Amino acid sequence: IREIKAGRIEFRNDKTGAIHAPVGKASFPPEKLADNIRAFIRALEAHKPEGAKGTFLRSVYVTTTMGPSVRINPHS
RNA sequence: GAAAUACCACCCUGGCGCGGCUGGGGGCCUAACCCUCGGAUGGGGGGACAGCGCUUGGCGGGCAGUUUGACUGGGGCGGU
Repeated sequence: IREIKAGRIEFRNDKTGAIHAPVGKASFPPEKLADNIRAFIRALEAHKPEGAKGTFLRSVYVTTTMGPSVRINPHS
């Protein structure tokens, strides 16, 4: 519950195979948004069930609430 | 209410837009090919077909080459 308050963000693919989560604030340092995007990269990557065959992380992006929507290459 | 609603995200059920891949089929030719003409190496009919080469799957006695056991007061049929 502690992390629920200090920083949490969970995972849960919805009906069609997708997840959503907070990985950086708006006015928040760029490098930061980067790092969190990352921690998510990882835990997600881990969750990756062994039932995957091929292009698993199909579409990975950053989009806001009411705003822009652009994919990100969590590689670089 | 099992869900909440703005406007921005991804993902599907379903139909239409367009584009790269490739599956299905319907039309005279034509120059390879075949038959060709009818008295000439030029004309004629057919022509991308089937002839034919190879690889494919399948009918398939017409053919080939084997096999279709031992016991048991014969063999076999009967038993086993």
